[PDB]
Amino acid sequence: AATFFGEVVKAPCRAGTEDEEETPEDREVRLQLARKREVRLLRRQTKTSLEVSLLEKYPCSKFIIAIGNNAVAFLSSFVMNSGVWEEVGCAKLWNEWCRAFCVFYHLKSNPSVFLCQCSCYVAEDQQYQWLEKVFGSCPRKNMQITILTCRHVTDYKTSESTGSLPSPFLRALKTQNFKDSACCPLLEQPNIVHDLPAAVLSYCQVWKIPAILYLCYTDVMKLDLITVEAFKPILSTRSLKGLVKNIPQSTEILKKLMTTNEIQSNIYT
Amino acid sequence: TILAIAGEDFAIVASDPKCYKLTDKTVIGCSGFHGDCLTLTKIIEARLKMYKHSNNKAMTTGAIAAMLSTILYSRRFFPYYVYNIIGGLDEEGKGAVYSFDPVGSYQRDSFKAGSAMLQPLLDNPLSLDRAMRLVKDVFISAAELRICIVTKEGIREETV
Amino acid sequence: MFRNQYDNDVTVWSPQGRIHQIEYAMEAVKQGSATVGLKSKTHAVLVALKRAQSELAAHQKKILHVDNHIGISIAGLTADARLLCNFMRQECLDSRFVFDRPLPVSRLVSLIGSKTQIPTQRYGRRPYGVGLLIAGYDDMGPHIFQTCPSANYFDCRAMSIGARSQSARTYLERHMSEFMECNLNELVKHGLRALRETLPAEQDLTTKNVSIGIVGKDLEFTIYDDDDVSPFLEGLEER
Amino acid sequence: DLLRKGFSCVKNELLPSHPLELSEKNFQLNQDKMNFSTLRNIQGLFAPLKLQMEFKAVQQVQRLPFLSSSNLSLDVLRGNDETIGFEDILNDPSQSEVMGEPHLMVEYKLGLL
Amino acid sequence: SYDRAITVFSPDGHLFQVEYAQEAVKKGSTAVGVRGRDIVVLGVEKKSVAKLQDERTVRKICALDDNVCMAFAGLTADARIVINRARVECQSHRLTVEDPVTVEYITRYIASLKQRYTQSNGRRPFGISALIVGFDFDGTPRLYQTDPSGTYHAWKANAIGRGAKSVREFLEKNYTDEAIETDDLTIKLVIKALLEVVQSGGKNIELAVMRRDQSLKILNPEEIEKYVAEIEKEK
Amino acid sequence: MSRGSSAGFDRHITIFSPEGRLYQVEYAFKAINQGGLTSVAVRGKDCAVIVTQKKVPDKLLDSSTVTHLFKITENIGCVMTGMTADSRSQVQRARYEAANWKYKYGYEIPVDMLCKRIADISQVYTQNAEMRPLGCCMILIGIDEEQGPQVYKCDPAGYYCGFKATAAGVKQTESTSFLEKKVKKWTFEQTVETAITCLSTVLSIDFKPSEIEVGVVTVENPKFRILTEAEIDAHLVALAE
Amino acid sequence: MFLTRSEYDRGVNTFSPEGRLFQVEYAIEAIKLGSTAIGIQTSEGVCLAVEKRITSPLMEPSSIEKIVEIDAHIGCAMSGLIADAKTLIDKARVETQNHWFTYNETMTVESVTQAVSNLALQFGPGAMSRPFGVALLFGGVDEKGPQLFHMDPSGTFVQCDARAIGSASEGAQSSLQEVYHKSMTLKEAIKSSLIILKQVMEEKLNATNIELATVQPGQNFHMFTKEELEEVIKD
Amino acid sequence: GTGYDLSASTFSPDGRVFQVEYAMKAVENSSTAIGIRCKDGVVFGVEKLVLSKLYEEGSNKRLFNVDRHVGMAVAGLLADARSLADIAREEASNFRSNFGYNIPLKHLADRVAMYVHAYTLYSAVRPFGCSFMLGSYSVNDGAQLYMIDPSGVSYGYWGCAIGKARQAAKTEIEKLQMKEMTCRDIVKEVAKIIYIVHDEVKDKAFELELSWVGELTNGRHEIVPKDIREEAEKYAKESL
Amino acid sequence: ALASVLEGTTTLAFKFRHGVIVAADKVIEINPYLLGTMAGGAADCSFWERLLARQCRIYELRNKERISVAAASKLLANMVYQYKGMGLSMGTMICGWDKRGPGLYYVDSEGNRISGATFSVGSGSVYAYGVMDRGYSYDLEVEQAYDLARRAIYQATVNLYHVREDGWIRVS
Repeated sequence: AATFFGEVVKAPCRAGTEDEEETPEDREVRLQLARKREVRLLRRQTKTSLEVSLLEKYPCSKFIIAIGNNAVAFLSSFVMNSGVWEEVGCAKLWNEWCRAFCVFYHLKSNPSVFLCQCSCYVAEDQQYQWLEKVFGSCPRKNMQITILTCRHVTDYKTSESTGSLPSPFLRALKTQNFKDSACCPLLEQPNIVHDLPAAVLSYCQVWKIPAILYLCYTDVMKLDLITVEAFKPILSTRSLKGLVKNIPQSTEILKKLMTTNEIQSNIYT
Repeated sequence: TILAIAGEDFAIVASDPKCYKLTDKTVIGCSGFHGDCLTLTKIIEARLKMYKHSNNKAMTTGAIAAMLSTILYSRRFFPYYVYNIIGGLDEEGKGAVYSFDPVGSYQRDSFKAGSAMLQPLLDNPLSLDRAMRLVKDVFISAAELRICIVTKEGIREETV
Repeated sequence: MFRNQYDNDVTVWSPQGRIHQIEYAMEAVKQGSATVGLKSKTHAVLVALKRAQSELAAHQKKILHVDNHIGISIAGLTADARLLCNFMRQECLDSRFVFDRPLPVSRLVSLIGSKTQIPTQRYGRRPYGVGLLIAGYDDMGPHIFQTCPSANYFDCRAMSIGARSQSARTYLERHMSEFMECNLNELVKHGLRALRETLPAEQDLTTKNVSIGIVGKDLEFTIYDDDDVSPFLEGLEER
Repeated sequence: DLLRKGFSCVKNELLPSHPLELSEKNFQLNQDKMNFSTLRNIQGLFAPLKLQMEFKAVQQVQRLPFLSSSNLSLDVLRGNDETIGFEDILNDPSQSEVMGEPHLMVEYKLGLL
Repeated sequence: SYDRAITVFSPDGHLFQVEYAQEAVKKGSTAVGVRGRDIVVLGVEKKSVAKLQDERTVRKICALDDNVCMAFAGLTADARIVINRARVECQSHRLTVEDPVTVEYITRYIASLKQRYTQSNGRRPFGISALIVGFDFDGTPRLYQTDPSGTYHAWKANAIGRGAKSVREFLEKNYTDEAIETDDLTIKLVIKALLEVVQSGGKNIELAVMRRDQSLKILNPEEIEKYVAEIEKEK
Repeated sequence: MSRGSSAGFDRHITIFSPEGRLYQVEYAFKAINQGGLTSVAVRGKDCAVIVTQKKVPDKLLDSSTVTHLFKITENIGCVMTGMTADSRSQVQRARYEAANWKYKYGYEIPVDMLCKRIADISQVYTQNAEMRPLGCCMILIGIDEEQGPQVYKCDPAGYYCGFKATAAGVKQTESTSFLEKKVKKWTFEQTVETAITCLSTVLSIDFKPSEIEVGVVTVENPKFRILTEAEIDAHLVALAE
Repeated sequence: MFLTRSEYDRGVNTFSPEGRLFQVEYAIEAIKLGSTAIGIQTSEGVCLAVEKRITSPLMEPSSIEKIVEIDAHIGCAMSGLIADAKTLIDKARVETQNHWFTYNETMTVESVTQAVSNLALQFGPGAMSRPFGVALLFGGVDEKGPQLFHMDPSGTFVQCDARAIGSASEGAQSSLQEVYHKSMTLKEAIKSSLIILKQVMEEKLNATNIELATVQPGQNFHMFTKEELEEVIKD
Repeated sequence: GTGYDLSASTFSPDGRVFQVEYAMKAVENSSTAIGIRCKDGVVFGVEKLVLSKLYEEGSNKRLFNVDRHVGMAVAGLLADARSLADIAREEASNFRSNFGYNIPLKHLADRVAMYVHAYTLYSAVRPFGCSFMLGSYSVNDGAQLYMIDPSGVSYGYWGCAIGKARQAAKTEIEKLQMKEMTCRDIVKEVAKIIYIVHDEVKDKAFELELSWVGELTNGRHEIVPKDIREEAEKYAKESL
Repeated sequence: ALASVLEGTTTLAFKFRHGVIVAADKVIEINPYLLGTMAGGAADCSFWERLLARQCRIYELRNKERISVAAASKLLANMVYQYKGMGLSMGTMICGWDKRGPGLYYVDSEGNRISGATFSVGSGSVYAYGVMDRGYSYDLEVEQAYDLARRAIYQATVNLYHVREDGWIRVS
């Protein structure tokens, strides 16, 4: 961080105490910036917006959340291939890293089953606004929450080198009220998870709601077949039992999706 | 002595001096000081390899002639002592022969030589057999041994 | 949690006695497609797996050309690969021009290692982020080498690098016994069979994402693409 | 170009006017080369490397090139702090009769021109 | 927190020090230029009077050659370097070519010089913006403008400095072919555009003019007052 | 360098403390004691003597390769205290400077001139932001043509002076007090005995012939010479009896 | 088990714990602030289309050159910062003239793209310390058929058949994949490109806010005029 | 020493440079190499861990040759060791060119040690992370062995051992009669020591690599013949 | 790593209201709009006119406008003047029609650069210059000018070109 010869530089701080502590124009610019980064819940199908929190206007018995492109692809291929689902609303965000973008559906046969698909990035100052908009302040007593997320294998902590692990693999973390069991070993001791899934799990734990979070550790973070297929053991759990009916159709849809992914960059060859 | 004759479908280059092959459709003939000739041939080979790597394509005859002219004129105040003749199949079936000077000015022609007037043999067209016979017979008629015919098939190694 | 101060520079030693930037650079080789190389008593071949961003694009070049008897395959960054290829071409051309004798592969690899070691010790630079497989033929017979971002080279005999190369490496280790007494057709067949292990068990090794480079005693370096790889592929069995 | 430079003859730049011109213009470089060669042949590679590193580090803290500098540490390291030559008393560079624009000389020092 | 280095990109792809230089330009003094049929007009608004000052030593309109002139707005010290560099370059090109310089050529040179100083962390950009008008060798009027980033464009009329949005809106509303026909009409248009933002005119306006093959001319307070009174008479 | 400078009143060599103290120089001074040995130099009427400790703790080492007495020139001897690599590098630099002075002026460099040149070189390291001071101190002895024996010393701060009897290492203060007590109240045999007795009294060791090494210069023989085991043992026996 | 802060994207020579030089990715992201450019090559010529996005009616339209002339048979496109593309186009033109002077031959499109890319891959005297924030799109005819290429801030080029660079790259590429055919003529390509442009742009597509150019195998580079744009849009 | 260990030109409050200490700690991340000097020669021995069966027999060699009379064994970072070997070759070749005869080992050790130490002074470079040994034999000088440290200090040794487990290796080396044995027994003793010090749980498998220079080789560095190596391995395994 | 840290020919030409006409008994085609004449060393003429042609092409590409005859002649004179006294030998006439009417210039190796209306160099060119001066005018006929050039060549004793507002053509 030295520009010329002999400049005095200070080492960075890992605790984030470098902001120190320290006019109406300042208030105006702060308010403008705050309004530029405000989470808003809208009903995409006509209308303009919404008034009351999403779960405070409907009854719920199961909630499934997907974060990342791989989990969204998994649920699209394996769960949404059958039945009819009606979109309820979408979320509008703005970060330095963003801009299915946080779109909510529910089963028509069972109006008490909800599914979410967030493929965007939510900054650390928009987690609690997202929680307030989606859940609210009067949580229901009887709910089930399943969360899916993908993380890079270099974030794992092991006695051996991280390149020796047989990736991909699954890990779990569940609330004390989760009377069921998991299909994968629980996360080890010196490992932590942050961001949106951590926020949802913390909310569920604090307000005494059963919940479970699944993590997939992969060496490739793009749309790859192996990463999506690594989620298969979840299909045998009681959480997703009456939602999966046809496997070969899901495999064919997955093949088509893997054919039509996206355009790529030209950095790595 | 260096003698080069063009043709309707092939280029005839002969010598008794040395003749070198640059590609499948070009033959270079040099004379004069040996060290300068060797250095010029090495430079030509190196730049030919560089162009082949850069453009992923072999050099044609006209491009070789232009590059050689630029190389020759690069050192004008300390000129070389060489005489170069380029002959080969240029683009699409026409024999092309190029003449040079020690300073680096070139022009295209049909008959060029390097041993005085070399029996020009007015009039005579000039098929491969007749041209080869005339080229062989000029030296023995003068009475004062290698032929490298270039064609679409390839380059031969005729000897006398 | 204590790594924050000791991993922003390549001229800083960690309290455990490690340099983390070298390992981070080594992590970049696994960002590219898998490539496979193997040799026999007479020939050395290189097999790569091309990858296109989408349907309306042409697959990028993974096998380059250095000299009449040396060819390489790349995996990792692209600018570093181009710079290294330029250096190798310049060295080979200079040696040929001066000594009128081809530059030996061992000397080339030693020069590459010596050049690559430098930016891992001084300030203002970063390690190269590309791994190479070099195949050549000289007076000592066929050769095959590997290059690491940590300025290390190994004189292997059958190696594969890139993303998800463990299966190919296992297959090569299993079948390395019967490689010396083979000719070109079954050598290329073994290479393709080893490379096929990388793909998931739903795809196929079609004639649109395969590049082959072959060098030998009387045969110069040659690259086959598109319809040129058809004669090398009909004999393969099913999965 | 053609106004920032002029009155230059190519044929009058290849041939030096006096036998002593080049030797006087490049005395320090030749002296350093001789000293470094002798030191490297006697002791090893490390001594010239250390000397060059010290010279480079010292020479990097000076005034901008449109103002005269003193060069004290460099003279201490070289040993010219107790010797006076003809370069010190003749044609004093602190009272030069010509000088260019500041920004242009600073840019030329960096090599952007 | 990505705005403390010149050559550092933002996560959304922004270079912020150049934008801060543009912000520094934004707080200068208004300068307006209009390109006419057979004339070009420039004009700036004066700051605090400072009655005990010599007005000759402070001017914001300069002549680069016999057919090019320039106005600026931003930092005062930085413009004095670019002006001298352009003045030297004009004569250098005259030696090189024997033809008088082109407005586009001199604008491109100035833009390149400005761009050179936004490529390293050891130097800071020039916080000025320029308006260049002149006549080509074919007798065609021109008008250009540069930015601290190093980009230039060709305009019919525009304005820079503080309070430029209202001036540009007025110019857009009131610029046409019926008010450009005569030199007097063009000068009245420029004066009105300047009056749209300045206080009581006639004492806070500096205006210049250049016709074809006539060199730069600086209008005097008597003529400025005459034009202002003529405008005032027109309801 | 592009590494910048650390922030703090210590932690950099070109930063002044609120009352003008350079702390990196004092830390370099503290670095001398890292070796753990002590050196003593005493100047006699017509001779100079250098005595230093020797410590080999490993039976797998070669005792002939462990030494701290160097020979800068045929008439100049040195003893180094501090880091071993730094001491050897500074010895090489001193040899180069002596050769350069000989070439430039035509006669052998004097001890004071050599010490002054070394100190002048060392002073530059404390003003720039690139180099760091060496953690060692050098003691030089020699015979002058017209002045006699001479003892000098240099320190990492760039300060040099001439003494009558000095010491360096870890017991410098006690050795200095003993030397003042002795001087306030000398042939060749008395100087060696005085130095050995000073070291033995300060360290409370009762040395054996294989734990010390001695180098002397005299007017009759002005060449630096390292004493041998037999001579050291003879001196120790004479001192004991 | 604590959570802390780590930074890996404030320097060009810093590797993230998974490779991933982030400054290059940020430079690539900086392309999205430009204007959409569409280029597709066919059996009888290559087409290039790009929007202008004029900021004010007072600006002269014939000054925002989003399509330039590298040589008599090679085009180019624009996306990102304007100042950098100028110093890349200058290199392209100088190289393509030097090749002719040396060999009496026309440079290959691939060769000129490689020569251009050899300059933008080196960073970190006159070389910059940051990646170029621009993406180019070459095209033209040669001894082979029509050819189309691409280039991004990382400095590496790839041959292609249908590209879309700018703000609406994703949607434009999706539409191009849906519509493109192996062998069409220079009317369906034009119609599809104009339709996609009119869809992606928020404003109405008139005859002045866009720009078009073609390179047929027989003729040299030719740029459509206002009447040609009007008659194409009307159809 | 936190706060004073980010550069090689910074002193701790107690007067010590910590980057050098980290560099010397980095050498215990590799395997163990030992060297024993005997009555009429010097014998080397290293423990090499096999990474895979694909590498050719003779890859990642850790026993180099400087010239026809000097051996070398390394430990630590491999690239730094290769660079130092190249520097040593250059120094020896230059000395031979100038003076016309073989370079003594002490001067070569001094030159290489000073070159290594030169990287300890500046903040623009990084200290080396490898330590090595040298050995030779002459009729009028006998056996000679030396050590080099990442800090830049050199010494002469009778028996030396560097790497992960230098302490135990030295412990078993000290109970030997170096001065009254030939190479024939020293090779077996070295093999036994290497087999004793090796740990089986952490490292999967390893292959030996032995060499000597001495009188019976006419002062030339060479690889042990295969039969002698096999019998030494058998002796070590039987004794273990 | 540490070491890396440190570092027999007759020609004539004339112009009038309807362009420029050049005649000879070689002539280099610099550009579709600029035409040149060779006199002296062949290699020097070829190389230097090729360099001028490429530089004019670069200028036209940069400025999106054709160069002027005066600028091209001045550029060629400046480029030649640098290597003065080195043995270069050339005499050239630059003819073209850009703006303000046609222009004709002469430039040689020494450094001369003269703008005139009639030019003729080489061997017995004095008779040609005399006859053309006798038959010179400003308002004439194209066929009359061709006949005058032919008569001048015949008296001096064929290559003939004409430069118009949109390029040059060869008639014989």
